[PDB]
Amino acid sequence: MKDPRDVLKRPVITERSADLMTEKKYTFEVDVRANKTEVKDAVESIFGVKVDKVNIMNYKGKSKRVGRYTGMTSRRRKAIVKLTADSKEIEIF
Amino acid sequence: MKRTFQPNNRKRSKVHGFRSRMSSKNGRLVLARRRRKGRKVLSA
Amino acid sequence: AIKKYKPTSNGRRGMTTSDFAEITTDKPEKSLLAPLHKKGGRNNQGKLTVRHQGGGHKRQYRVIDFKRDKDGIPGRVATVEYDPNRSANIALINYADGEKRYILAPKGIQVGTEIMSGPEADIKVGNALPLINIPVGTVVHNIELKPGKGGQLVRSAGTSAQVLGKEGKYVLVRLNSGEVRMILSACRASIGQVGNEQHELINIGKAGRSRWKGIRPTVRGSVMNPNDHPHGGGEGRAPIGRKSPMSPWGKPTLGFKTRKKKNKSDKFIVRRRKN
RNA sequence: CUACCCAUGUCCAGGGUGAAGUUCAGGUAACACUGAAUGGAGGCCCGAACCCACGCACGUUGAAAAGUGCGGGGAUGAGGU
RNA sequence: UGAGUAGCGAAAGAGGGGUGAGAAUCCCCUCCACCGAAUGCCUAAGGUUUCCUGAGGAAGGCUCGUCCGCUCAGGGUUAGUCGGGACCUAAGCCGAGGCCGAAAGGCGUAGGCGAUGGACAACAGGUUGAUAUUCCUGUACCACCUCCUCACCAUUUGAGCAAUGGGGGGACGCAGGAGGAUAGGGUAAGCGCGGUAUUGGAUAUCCGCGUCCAAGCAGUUAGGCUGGGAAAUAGGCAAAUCCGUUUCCCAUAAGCCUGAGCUGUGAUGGCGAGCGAAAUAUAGUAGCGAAGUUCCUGAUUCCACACUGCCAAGAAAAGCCUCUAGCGAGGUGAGAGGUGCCCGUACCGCAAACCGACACAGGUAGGCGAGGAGAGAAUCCUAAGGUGAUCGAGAGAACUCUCGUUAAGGAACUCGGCAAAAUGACCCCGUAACUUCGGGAGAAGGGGUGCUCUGUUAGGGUGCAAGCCCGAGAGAGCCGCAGUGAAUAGGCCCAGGCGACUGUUUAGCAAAAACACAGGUCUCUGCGAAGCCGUAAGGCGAAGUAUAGGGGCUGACGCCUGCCCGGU
Repeated sequence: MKDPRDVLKRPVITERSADLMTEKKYTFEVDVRANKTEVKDAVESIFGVKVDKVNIMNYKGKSKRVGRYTGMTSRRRKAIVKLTADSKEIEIF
Repeated sequence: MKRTFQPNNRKRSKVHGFRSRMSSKNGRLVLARRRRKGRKVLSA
Repeated sequence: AIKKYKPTSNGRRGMTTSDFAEITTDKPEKSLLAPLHKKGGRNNQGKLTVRHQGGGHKRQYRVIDFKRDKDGIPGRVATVEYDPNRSANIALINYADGEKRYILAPKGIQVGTEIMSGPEADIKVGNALPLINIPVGTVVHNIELKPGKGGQLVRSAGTSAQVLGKEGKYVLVRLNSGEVRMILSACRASIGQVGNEQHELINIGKAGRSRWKGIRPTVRGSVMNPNDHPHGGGEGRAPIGRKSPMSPWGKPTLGFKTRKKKNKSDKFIVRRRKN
């Protein structure tokens, strides 16, 4: 702790993930309290493919509703992360 | 014309907010009656 | 001197500003400006305990020896400058130490005059020395009370004092407005009546110069509601009804003496308040 | 919200009136004094943004729990924000 | 119940097609119309997804409704340089110790927080159905550190770091006006269009455009400095080669510090009028892309609170430059090469997304804010842009409101010229009583203006000329009822009462003869203060000192302010 593995959770597969993944940049959610340089700790040590850049957004939650019962989505914090040239990718495959 | 809730993030949170009512002993009685009643929104 | 304004509008029809001949330079010493906050008649609580102050222009204090603790080394008046914190002006002095000190300006001085401040010093206007060495009958200002405290006594523009005749302890002083106080003898004092003598004849003229200074306006006695002020009432412009005129507190303000009767100044007066 | 204060920023389209002060020509013995040009100060003058709230009409279970339409006062200051 | 009644919340749509079961209200196109110193854009206060797509449509939409800011289902905000925190401080707040007080607490030192301030490194394009001085494409810049390379010192007879220590500097008001430059706008050169069917125009005819950074170099309008050097110091807690004080030398500018902007650079880049292919999960984009200059006008910006003047005399600490104390053995510099965090980034921000119970003719900082006429942000009409304001149809009555005409008479109406009508822009003539000598006074009362020509007028600004602009003044002549033909621009003039005046007040009936006001006074107060708020501590008064504060009375100016101390 803080390990590389628990920092990331998933890749986020949207229409944005179609065009960005062909340009050596990849989407990942990160935990709520994990900074930019903890993300470079992951991809170097989990994936072995060296980071070009880390760019981190965060979102607030949409307060959805079901019936009478209204409540708020958990807050999300994604990360567009770029890699070097001459370096592969270790996605779903 | 002008009405009385000219909204502020700062001035609302400083007059009425939390640590302002953990400040004084009379201000914490406001945080006692907000607890023995058992409201959800403790002081706004 | 005092100029007078030609009535170009109705703001001007009485107003006078002084000639500003005594002053030499505008931009003061940067290294003795002390900053100020206009307080506005407020208290340390926050209540406004002084009526009708506030409104003024941005003042900025300049540090003044009202003591002249340093001694013997002659001064050499560089410039005489203007200070919004009081009536009179201030003369900048370059001592031979380099201790550039704003020190209150008596009349008759210009650039270049020697000003010592020892007990050995002269009776040239400006020189300062304790009251034992002062001879009977000189024009003195900047008097203190306790030795070395600071010149609480006389300071304002165009005022002075005397020395009537003294002992070892104390030195009698006919102060301004006639009070003869047995002022202590080793009290440091300085010599001369205070410059800018024509401050009184300055006709203010237009209303807002008392707001420029500033002073908030005052609301009189039979104007406020009979709640708020103990003269007010009537069906408008009623006579000043109740016996013993009365402040906005219940105390008469025609001649009702306000000195403590049991007070330290029962010994320290030979003659008081000629009225 | 509003009354007052304090600290710090910000706003005031345009054009007029012309003083103090100066310079020059004249003037006395020096002053005084007088006229030209220069000069732009002023809770000055007009008038818009802005602020106010005197008329009138309307509206009055209103578009509006205080406004709207024509007009109006202040508009470099004791100013508005 | 009233009652299918009041109301449907200012403000032009119309026509064709399409969608669908259904269309005036949905979409597209084409005509027309409105704001255009706002109804435009950009971004705060706030709001918390209202943004985009794909479906629905019961409910909220003041009516329908295939539609929505409604419902669902997904998608949506990328920052070392932008705002804010790893910087500092203002009023204020909190406050170890401390001081007062039955308690709780009140205040407050050292300290620290707290921008609306000070300091501060990035820019021009592209880009999507959604984000941009973030992604990306080119340049840059900022700080830190060295696995590296070189350059230069010195080895405590010491390179350098040099401070929370000392200085300096940051560092500041308002008014006015030159200059100088840029934004911005418009002719002549050019380059792509084009020759028009309604008379005439291959013709000085028409349409459109005409560019561009931050960093870098180089100098510059111009601004300061008070001049610069040497020498000595009763100072600056301690120190100082720093600053301040004093003595000489040189003073026509040598020397410094700062600059708006110009110029090749930046760029053999990338926009650009327009050509808009393949058809593509038919956005129709990609792609292709000529000239791209001179001239004139020009600020409400900048140089710059710089200059001049005026008084009412105009924030503080660090970033930054120095000088010591102390470190100190390997350091300074250059290039290569690394590191660079947290939050904020969607969308509305004069609105249908906020404050108004409402998608309510209201209220909401600041920065951009064009053309013709014009002084101007006036006012009108238009480009840039945005908008058709979400019940309409069709009669043309009473009556209400909003307006516009009215013959003849004009205040007879009325408490009252309430109200309307009227006057108004420049230029010129001319202008009284009265006065505090400034005014009054835009007093009053009058005359001129449209166009053509003489005439690239006279003469100025600018330019070398060419060329534009800016143009009084006049003579001839034209036409109209009308010449500031429209819109916006004062109605005056006597005589009175009150109040000097500009101002302020009863937010939401009363702006006034009320209050303020300068001036006048009477009085108290010698400073641990008179009065204050405090139970007191503390603080105002005040880094004030009887030419100053507090209290009262009266209210510019002029003439004055007569009599009674019995009462109280």
